[PDB]
Amino acid sequence: GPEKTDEYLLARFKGDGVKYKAKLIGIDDVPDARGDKMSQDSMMKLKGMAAAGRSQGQHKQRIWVNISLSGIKIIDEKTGVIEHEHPVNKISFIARDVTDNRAFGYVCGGEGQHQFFAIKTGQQAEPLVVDLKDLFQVIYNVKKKEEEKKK
Amino acid sequence: QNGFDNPNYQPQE
Ligand SMILES: [Mg+2]
Ligand code: NI
Ligand code: NI
Ligand code: NI
Repeated sequence: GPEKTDEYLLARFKGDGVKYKAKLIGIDDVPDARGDKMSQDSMMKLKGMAAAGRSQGQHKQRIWVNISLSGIKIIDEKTGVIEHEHPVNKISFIARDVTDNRAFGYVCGGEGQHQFFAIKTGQQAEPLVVDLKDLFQVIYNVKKKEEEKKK
Repeated sequence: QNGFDNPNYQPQE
């Protein structure tokens, strides 16, 4: 299909952007802004915790993951309340889960406050992961083109 | 297969 352009991505993510059905596996404090191994260790811990909770009749919270030029919003599906919101410049790393095509996570937070948000997607995680890659790329592209033209 | 950095990330608040 047609290759992406900056303008296509700007229109896709402006305003309310796009949203995906998911469940929140958990949130974990982590030591660094980025890293595959750090993220997977966090994913495994949070999945272990969710499995223990499941054995006690707990369920993961049903959410929308909203992706836009404003960053990522975690929205409670039942009530529609925004439970978590991180702007683009406070999201540091996107992690895939090699064990699970329906999970991914992201590291976010300012310095000394890095946290891993682990997400179980309703469908495959890859389209969401790619949307995040594209979101960050178009914002970076637009910034760089502005900088090159002013110099 | 791996993850990726956000080049727009700014740690300081
Ligand atoms: Mg803490
Ligand atoms: Ni094509
Ligand atoms: Ni139940
Ligand atoms: Ni840090």
